[PDB]
Amino acid sequence: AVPSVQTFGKKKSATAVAHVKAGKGLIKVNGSPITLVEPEILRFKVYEPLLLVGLDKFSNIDIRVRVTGGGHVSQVYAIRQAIAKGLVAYHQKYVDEQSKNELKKAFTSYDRTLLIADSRRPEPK
Amino acid sequence: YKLDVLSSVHFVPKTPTISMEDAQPLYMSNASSLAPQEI
Amino acid sequence: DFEVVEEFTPVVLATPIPEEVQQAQTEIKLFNKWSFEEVEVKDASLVDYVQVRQPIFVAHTAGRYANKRFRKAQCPIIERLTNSLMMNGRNNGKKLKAVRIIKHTLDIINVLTDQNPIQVVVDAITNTGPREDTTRVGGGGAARRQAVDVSPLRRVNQAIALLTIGAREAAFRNIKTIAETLAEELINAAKGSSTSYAIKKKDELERVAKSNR
Amino acid sequence: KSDFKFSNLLGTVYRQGNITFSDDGKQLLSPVGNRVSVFDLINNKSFTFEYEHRKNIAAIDLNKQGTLLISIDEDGRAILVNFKARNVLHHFNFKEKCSAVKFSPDGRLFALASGRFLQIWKTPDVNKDRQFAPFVRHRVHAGHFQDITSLTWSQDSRFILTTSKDLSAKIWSVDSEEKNLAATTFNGHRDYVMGAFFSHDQEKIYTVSKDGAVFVWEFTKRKYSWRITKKHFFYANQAKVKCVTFHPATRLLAVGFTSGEFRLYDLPDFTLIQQLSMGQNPVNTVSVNQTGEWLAFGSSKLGQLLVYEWQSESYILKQQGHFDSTNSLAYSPDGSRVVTASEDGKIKVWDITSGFCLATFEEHTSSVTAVQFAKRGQVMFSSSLDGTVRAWDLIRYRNFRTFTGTERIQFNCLAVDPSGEVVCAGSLDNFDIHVWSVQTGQLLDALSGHEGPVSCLSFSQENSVLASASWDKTIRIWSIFGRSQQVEPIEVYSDVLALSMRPDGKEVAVSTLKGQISIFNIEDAKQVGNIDCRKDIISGRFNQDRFTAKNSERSKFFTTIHYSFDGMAIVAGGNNNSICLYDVPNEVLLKRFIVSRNMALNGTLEFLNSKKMTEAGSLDLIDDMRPEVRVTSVQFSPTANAFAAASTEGLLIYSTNDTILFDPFDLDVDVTPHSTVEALREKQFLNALVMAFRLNEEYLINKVYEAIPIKEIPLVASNIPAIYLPRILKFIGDFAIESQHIEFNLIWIKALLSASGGYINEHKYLFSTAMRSIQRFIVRVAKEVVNTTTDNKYTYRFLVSTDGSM
Amino acid sequence: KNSKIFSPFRIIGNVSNGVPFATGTLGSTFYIVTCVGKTFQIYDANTLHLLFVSEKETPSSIVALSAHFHYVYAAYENKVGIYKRGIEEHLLELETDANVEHLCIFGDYLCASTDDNSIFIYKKSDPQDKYPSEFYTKLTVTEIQGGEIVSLQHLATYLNKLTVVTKSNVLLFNVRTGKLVFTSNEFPDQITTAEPAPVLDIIALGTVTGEVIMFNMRKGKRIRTIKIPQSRISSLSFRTDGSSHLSVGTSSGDLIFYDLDRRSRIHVLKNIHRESYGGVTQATFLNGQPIIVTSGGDNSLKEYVFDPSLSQGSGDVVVQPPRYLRSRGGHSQPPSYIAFADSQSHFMLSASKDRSLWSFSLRKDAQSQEMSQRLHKKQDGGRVGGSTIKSKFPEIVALAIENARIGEWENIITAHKDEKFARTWDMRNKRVGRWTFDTTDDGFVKSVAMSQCGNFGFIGSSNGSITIYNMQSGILRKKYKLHKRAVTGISLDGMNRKMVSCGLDGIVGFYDFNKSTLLGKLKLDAPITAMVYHRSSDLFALALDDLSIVVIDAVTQRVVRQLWGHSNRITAFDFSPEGRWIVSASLDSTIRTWDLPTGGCIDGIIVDNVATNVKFSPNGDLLATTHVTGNGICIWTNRAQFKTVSTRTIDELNDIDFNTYTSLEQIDKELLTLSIGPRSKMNTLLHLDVIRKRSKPKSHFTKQLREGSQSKDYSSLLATLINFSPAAVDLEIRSLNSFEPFDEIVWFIDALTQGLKSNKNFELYETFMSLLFKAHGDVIHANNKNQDIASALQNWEDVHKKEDRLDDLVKFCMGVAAFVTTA
RNA sequence: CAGCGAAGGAUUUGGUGGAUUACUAGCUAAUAGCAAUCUA
Repeated sequence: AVPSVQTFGKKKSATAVAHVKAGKGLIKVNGSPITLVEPEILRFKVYEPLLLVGLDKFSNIDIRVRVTGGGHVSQVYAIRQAIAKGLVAYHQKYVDEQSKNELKKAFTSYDRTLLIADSRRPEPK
Repeated sequence: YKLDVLSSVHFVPKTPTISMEDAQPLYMSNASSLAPQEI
Repeated sequence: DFEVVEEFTPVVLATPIPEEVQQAQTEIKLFNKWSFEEVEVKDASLVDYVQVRQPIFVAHTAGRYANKRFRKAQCPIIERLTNSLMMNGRNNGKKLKAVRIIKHTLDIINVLTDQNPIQVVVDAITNTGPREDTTRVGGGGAARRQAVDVSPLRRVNQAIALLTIGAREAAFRNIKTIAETLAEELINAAKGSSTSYAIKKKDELERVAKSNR
Repeated sequence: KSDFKFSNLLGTVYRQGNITFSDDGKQLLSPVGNRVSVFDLINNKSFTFEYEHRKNIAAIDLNKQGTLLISIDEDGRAILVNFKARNVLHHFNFKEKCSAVKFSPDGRLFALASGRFLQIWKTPDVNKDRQFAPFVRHRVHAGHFQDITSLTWSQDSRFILTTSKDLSAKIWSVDSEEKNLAATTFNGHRDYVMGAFFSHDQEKIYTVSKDGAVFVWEFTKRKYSWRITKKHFFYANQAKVKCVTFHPATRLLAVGFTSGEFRLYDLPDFTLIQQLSMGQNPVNTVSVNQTGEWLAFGSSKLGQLLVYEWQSESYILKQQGHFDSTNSLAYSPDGSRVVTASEDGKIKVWDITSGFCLATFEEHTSSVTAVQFAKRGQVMFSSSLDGTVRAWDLIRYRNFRTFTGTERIQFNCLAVDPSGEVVCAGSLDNFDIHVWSVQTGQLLDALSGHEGPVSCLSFSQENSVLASASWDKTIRIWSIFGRSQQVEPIEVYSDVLALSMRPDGKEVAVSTLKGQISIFNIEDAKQVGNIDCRKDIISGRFNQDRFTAKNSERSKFFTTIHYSFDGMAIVAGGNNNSICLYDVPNEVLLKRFIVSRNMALNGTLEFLNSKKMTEAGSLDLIDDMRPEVRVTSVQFSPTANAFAAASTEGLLIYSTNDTILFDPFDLDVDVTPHSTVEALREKQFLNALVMAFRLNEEYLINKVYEAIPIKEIPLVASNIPAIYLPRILKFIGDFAIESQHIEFNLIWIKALLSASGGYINEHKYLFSTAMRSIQRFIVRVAKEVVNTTTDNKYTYRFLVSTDGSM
Repeated sequence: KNSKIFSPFRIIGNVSNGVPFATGTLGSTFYIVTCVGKTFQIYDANTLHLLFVSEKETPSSIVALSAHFHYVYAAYENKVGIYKRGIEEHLLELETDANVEHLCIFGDYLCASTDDNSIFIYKKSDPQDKYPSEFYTKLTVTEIQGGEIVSLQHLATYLNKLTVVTKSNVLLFNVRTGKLVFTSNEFPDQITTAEPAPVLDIIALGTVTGEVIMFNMRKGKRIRTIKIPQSRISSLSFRTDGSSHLSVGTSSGDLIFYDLDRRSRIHVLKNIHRESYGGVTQATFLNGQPIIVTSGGDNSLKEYVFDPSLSQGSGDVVVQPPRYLRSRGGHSQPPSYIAFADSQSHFMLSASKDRSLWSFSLRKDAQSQEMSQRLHKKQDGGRVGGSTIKSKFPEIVALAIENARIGEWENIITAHKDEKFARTWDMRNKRVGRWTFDTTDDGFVKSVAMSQCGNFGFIGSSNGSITIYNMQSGILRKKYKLHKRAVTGISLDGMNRKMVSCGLDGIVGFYDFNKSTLLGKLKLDAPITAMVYHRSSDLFALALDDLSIVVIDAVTQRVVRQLWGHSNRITAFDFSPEGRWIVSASLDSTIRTWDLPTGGCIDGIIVDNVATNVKFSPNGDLLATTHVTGNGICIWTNRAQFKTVSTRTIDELNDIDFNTYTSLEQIDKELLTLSIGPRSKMNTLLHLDVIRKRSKPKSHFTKQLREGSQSKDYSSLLATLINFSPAAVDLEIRSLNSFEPFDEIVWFIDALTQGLKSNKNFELYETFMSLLFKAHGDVIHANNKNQDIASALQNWEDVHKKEDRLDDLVKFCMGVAAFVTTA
């Protein structure tokens, strides 16, 4: 029916689900607004997917993010990964694929840990 | 040949004086291609 | 003259974002207060060994800078400073506390001497990094040493270590917190005023290197 | 710069049709694929025609003026081509499957044999312009009952003698006013008559059956009409005749059989001259030069041909190719000779100046997967599914080392340290990278870390770190040497194929399975950028698949990429019919080539014809499998802008000819080729040189370069500015490799890299393809000339200074 | 005028013009010979493919054609051309200056008629040959006998008679004795059509008022009359499959099917052909066939089939209406704008003044089909605007193709006349695209372009703004605002780095993408009306209004060339795909070619109609021009691809003329020089013994040698010696007949001495010396210190000593090259 | 709910016709006859 997309995002044990759909521009983490996200010093670590590329790309979508597990910094990395690749997948499916790889170029030039988590560790020396 | 042609994805094609030996190695007009150790 | 119009409806989204944040979307500043550009490593020989060309928001990038050899000389200098600042037996792991206390530190660095505190801490590093030392060579097990020179990675690392442990030792049993103690240590190191712990230890080490040269 | 015309097709020296010499015994026309190759024998060269047919071609002929040829494929889509300009002239659709076409000795009428009808047409002209309908039909004759098999003329253009799978063989007069001169019909053979020939004077008519019979018709008496005078015979037992030709003036018959044998006779005496074989598969086509010195034999199934001089038994060229087994490619580090590794397990070695092989290596049992060169030109390694990575010296042209595993696992990719001290191979079923020392053949180690099969390997050409890529969606960087053995992983989105790292050894291009190609700087783990290469590769819908070409996902990815040699442009090829090339700074496609436009290959068309679909099953899955189109491995040449791609029809080789282009460089209103020629005739040589470089017209470069005299080549080679050195260095290379003024070229090179050696020294990667062509030129003509002139010097000195008389 | 670069080839995309066609049968086939202006065309009628064309044009326009079995009789200004398979087989010049009007063919007597009621009839020399070749006589109808002529034909079963149909009377002839036989009655109004009937000896003839008289010429009466209100009748026919059906065609675009057995209208057809282009010019039943071939003047040919009846019992009373069957058309007005679709030069696009868009195919001329104006529905809830009636689109001005993402999203863009937006299309599935790209500043669209990565579209409005769009969503990306009047040309690079804007103000703005700043501005001193970017070579050629073609390279922003020499507005350019030439056509009825290296004008064709648009093919073989008049599109073949052409500035050394350059033999005698040709001659000569030993299966020269010996120069000997085969060289040089004197050996060593004295072919002279040394150097070592051969070897080494500078040079160069490529 | 929006809008599906390869006319006993017939 309504155009939606669901993406994930994982730090150590925290897991973030992101439902991105066409909307009016509201970004919610467990119903809380995006501004009211603890521990208040990594609010910009949460902000940087919606801040690197400008809010005009967020004007037509609305995002709801569930988070489980992990501590504080793991939850904020999971949130920002889910937000980022949800925006990328929405632009891959429903709008400009040129805007998709523009966004992918921006996020990968900043840090690709905002798009792909670094899973397979450790090393037996 | 028959077992690995059916176990694959890409297609596999399959007295007088001489059979003329068209697939020859060693040829830049070479006669003593041996090493001096080998001599 | 000339214009470029990219946006055609202003930013009015349903979760109303703070205005300083949607002003920071035009250009990235550290902590939404300090622009990383017009900040230069005044010295040579530490340029491309103190990362300042890649701006960040907070000093908590979670990259991997210890698996290869020299790639800890590419994570930015502010969180290099805060990772050395977290190191003591009482307070390991607490890098969020470390981030917020260097936030208060470089904030009062700005409100005392206002150019920008990232420039203050960059030329503090360039002035504190020692340029020679010695090595305790054997020599028959005598009192024997020989002056050598210092590679710039060791210079930057030893400067950061000297600044952080000097702030800790000057804030051990005083009224001042580690925040303002690191602030005054960085200001004295930026002037090179021969007063702070790191510049004193640097000139001492170069003095004994010149003596035993 | 990026306008790669289709230059040559290496491999597959003949597949299907009829060989044909030119008028002058210089060029041999071979029906290679859907195209025609031309092998120039004396000027030891070759090319392939750029035009293509929609199926495999089946008839070649050019007129005796050597001006235009026609070529006819399996359904009669005849295509004629200006031979001296290599462009197409007109397409035509003869309505049924042709068998043989022949221009006249006059060359004004060509007749062909479509099915049972023969038809004479008159030719168009090279001099008269390109008309809409140029073919004017002379006549069409229908005297036969089954398909015509062969066709000949008289020595003049008056009678035409045809022969068929109908047991008879007949004759015809080309005008309507010589009907009494020849209208009869020669019955009498047991099987398919496929030879019918006039003698040198037109009175004897030799006819040749399929089962080895030769009749000699002659217009003699018991008015009197064409009595058979003799039934000579062949008596090859299970070898019925496959192909016949007959040189009239030297009176030479040449017959190839089913048994893979040929014999040539002196026919009017019927004396067997030569009887000998080329293999166990039939000689499909004989043809003979007009001067009778040379013959040409093509055998289709092994794909071989052979031009044989029968007076003095000296073989001019004997060659054999492959088909749809061209599994990998390499260049020699001087871009002069190519190595083709083929899936039946053999290592052909071609060269680019000619078109011929010079050495196979028939060693491996099962397939050869990948090859590459190492250690300063003359070692190349080959890696198989036998369980063998074996070395090859390319001077003694022999094996010298064979590394195996410990358990016979099939290998899939290999790399080798540029300092040729370690050789690394990766498999499908062991998850490891095997490292072997090469100076001692023992297994050095096996290093692990993946959990899927390693798809591709590489070594960095400068700092010797290794980059592997595997189906764990993972690329992994090993630093092996120097006391450490340090690994570093890098995740990627989908699983990986086709790693290829830059000649600086600073970054790595990987070709992931989702249709994307990423680039990773290897000093960091940081991705520089990636090209979405999916929506710009046309993947042909097959004959048997029940999905569209759009939703198909057989080949929507790449399987071999390679850099250019400045590190600026990735060429890429996959299991689809597109080979693309991109430029990595702007991250954009800049050209896409299609590799084949014939439906004989499977996956060419993305939109199949609807009329072939039936109530059940398409009309091409009804047998009376079809080979897919793939490009298995693609490489840029070291010493050209040219690049090669090993597809199912052999090596395609595309190239730049900067001759036909206007590709200037910051000119303005005053600078003009007339202005450079006046600047040369008023002799300001430096100004005329840069005034020609700005035009970038290579014939002005040729003219100014030759007209500069010797006594100031140091002066102009000093004063030439910095931004023209890549152009002048690569020009001197690619002109000097086939030029003649050797001392002039060497004076120019000595002047250039004496006056400006240091600038090259600090811009090595700017001139990497520039002064590799120069070194190819040095060590592959000039060092040889010096070798023979020193041999003459020493043999003179010995034959004078020593004595002896007994 | 005649040309020297481009030869004209064919006017494609053209079907009919309005001349009444003819039809012919062959066995059980049917071919339609239609006229297109000057040449004609032969379609078949089953699949309606093209089959033939005239191989060369006519002097005037064709006014009337007919067709017997194999032969086509064309008729223009004074002649009648008997043609076979589209090739002219016999002219027939008429014995007058009067222009021919109509003709008919029957039996032996051909019969043509001029425009003054004079009828030349011709006769076959042999009652067995194929066509009437010989003049028989000249009848002449006078104004007493009837009006001025309008048709003539021989209706059937008449012994060498004929029927001339005037404007007022019908009048027969006996063409053997040249006699009139039966003038008919008087007819009270002008008649304009007369076609015979398949029943015995009657002819149906229709007037300018809408009545059809059915004259019975044997009876001399009329049998019936079909009355029709105020219809200018144009073309009758009859249906001959048994069921009798008359079919009239009215020049108001009507086709009326009358039954005749019960005098009833079976079915009318309204607006089948367009009214204003002539209506139904010619419509006929194929005989023994229940189909209809109509042709209008509006460049359209149609087939209408009659279905079998649905009443299996009643049958002929219930007649199903005519279906529509195959048809071939072009657009009926001269084409405005012209593009080439693919790189293979297979499809091309036209958009015409009658507001239709076509995809012509210049490969096979039954593949040409109209693109369709059926809007994709708005899937967000909106309703389609415009009007309720589906009119065609407004007139197309500009358009742009990029076949890079073809069919995956929208492909081509267009730019319509004086409407505020610019809709887009698709070329793969051939219909109108989803979106309409809009200018957002009320200015009409004047320039459109798109990136060669197929994503970004580019609208350039009349108010100077350049809005860029994405073409897989239809949304806007950014709005470049620099100009202050109508932007006339947009382009972007191959690799999307820099883009170029081109206004009417004279400002040419060099912008770059990915950083939306500009980086260059140029001001030319004229208004600018066109820009063609050569995406390969980064030049782009601009029109001006002081008639210059200013070529600017986009990198260093220089004005790199300025082509002067036109007299009126330059309507079009195209780069040659190599980028060497600019072909430009202009309103002084000229089309010139500029060789932009030399800046010169190679040739100028004086074309009779002003060519509006000029386009080169992706590959350099076809030049398609479209003119002021003519419904077609004329494609031109450049002979420059098959032969090299000059470069010489015309107005109504040969190497730099023909752009080539041969290499001289040697620069001077001081320099070495290898042999011209293969560099494998050296290896084959040095190894041909082991070459043949591995390739084995398991005198004139001596005459010339003593000639050159006694003349004491061996240059003719060396010219003989160099250039023949290695086998013959070794077989000759192996036997040199030297037992006591060795004069032949001294002559040969002195010959090689004189050869490498010149410093030429010295690799060959070295290997000839080495061949002799391997051949019979044993006798030289044996009777060494023989005075003659020792003198020959002494001065041979004394000339050989000069060739040590070569190894000094190459062992310098190799060592220093290895040093600068490694260290 | 809204707006878009010229005497309707938006979908499902059959049949026919044109393409999906590069356009030299049909038949036969074929240097010609036929196309109304190859028969005497």
